[PDB]
Amino acid sequence: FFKDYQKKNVMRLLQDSLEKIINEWLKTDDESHTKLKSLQELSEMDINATSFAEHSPLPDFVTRLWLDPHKALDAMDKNISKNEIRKLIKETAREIELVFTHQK
Amino acid sequence: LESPGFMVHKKLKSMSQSYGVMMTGVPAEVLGQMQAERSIPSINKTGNLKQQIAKEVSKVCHMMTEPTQSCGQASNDVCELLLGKIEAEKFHFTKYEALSADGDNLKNVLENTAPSSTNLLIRFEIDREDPPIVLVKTKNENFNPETAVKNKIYLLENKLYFIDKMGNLFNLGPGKKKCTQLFNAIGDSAEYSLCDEPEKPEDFAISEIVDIFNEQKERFDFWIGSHSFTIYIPQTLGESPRQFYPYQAYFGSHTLQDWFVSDKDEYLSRIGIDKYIEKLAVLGKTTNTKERSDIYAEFFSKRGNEKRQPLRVKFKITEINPELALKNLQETQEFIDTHPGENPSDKVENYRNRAKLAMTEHLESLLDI
Ligand SMILES: [Pr+3]
Ligand SMILES: [Pr+3]
Ligand SMILES: [Pr+3]
Ligand SMILES: [Pr+3]
Repeated sequence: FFKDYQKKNVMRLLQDSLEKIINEWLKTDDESHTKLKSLQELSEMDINATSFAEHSPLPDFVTRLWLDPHKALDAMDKNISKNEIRKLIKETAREIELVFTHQK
Repeated sequence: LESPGFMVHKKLKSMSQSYGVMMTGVPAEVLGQMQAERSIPSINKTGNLKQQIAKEVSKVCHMMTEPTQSCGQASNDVCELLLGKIEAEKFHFTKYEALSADGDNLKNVLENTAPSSTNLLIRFEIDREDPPIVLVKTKNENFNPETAVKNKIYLLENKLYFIDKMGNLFNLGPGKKKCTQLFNAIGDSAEYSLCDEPEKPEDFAISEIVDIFNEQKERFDFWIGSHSFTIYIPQTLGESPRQFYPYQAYFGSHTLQDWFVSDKDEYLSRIGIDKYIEKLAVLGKTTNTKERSDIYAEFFSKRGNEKRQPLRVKFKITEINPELALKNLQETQEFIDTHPGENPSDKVENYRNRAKLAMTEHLESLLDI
């Protein structure tokens, strides 16, 4: 029981940290919605994609977490897969932006 | 002699009161590393880094005891612990039932249970409605319904529109004669409030628009998730009376730990289960704001933000296996007891010091030290 419960709460704390960091970063978007449009692209990103565009607006943590999640957070257990991290990044990005633009 | 279903509340309350955030299962190393991540945007790396790293690490210090836990995480931890992963998943997808005005449904369904061989976990969501605050007076020549700000009422000369937060345009009904009566009745300020005894024809024009809106509240959905909590009614021994225990955190007010430390769980239990459902129903029925704030504070506030717009109560219920729940809590205390410490406070201090070392090291690896 405990490992599944711990993985859940570890994944939840990550999502919470993603939401807080992305939101602080979204609070300083211009009137051209550059950062928000970047966030929209991220929620549709191919999960096999192993490379971001060179001058990507995305926050450093998000892209580091996507590329090598176990180097980004070297205390995270191996039972969290790179695919699971990446699915979470897209589901968080999709939820934040829809909330940010007030559809939820 | 105490029933196993009751030992579940005992262990759960005892573990949360003693260990707090450690009960999530999160390794201290994971938690410090993360805190470093949500604190590294605030670090200007053209300034002094060891300045800011030590400052940031120290700011997260005086926050650990601060209420930064949400009601959903506490409610989720409780369901997960008493149900295990599989049944908490199915419980998470179970549909909420709306409480009756007098709580007849929840009252009655509890009566269909043997209080000596059944152990109920009840999870509640409280929803507030968020109607528009602002009435905007504008002309047709200045109003594109796609451009306009959302969650507002817009008074035109020939229409009276409501634009919800999603984008859907709504015609509130007043004919084109009525709209000009209101337009010429209201002043030149760009915005106006839909919440504040009228005296000026401006105030009557605003109050009737509030009325014209409120008679068609049916057509909309302003409701947002407001608060979450759980209730546990374990088994009783023989002729013992039934007892319930509420569990909750409240972001900004208290943690699940604080809730237990203050024994508010035990305070609310003594008012009995049925009298609780009753005051819970009035919260969903009342239109008096002082009464709605009286109950809401008594039920869901710290032991030691006026609820103006209505609240509604919904619930879903399930049965606990106390053997499973104790086994789940055992595995959790096994994790807790891997932290060096003579006593619980000593083990919490080890968690914090261990986490602070991970937050500091993760800050240093990211800022080239
Ligand atoms: Pr697209
Ligand atoms: Pr699309
Ligand atoms: Pr010691
Ligand atoms: Pr000590």
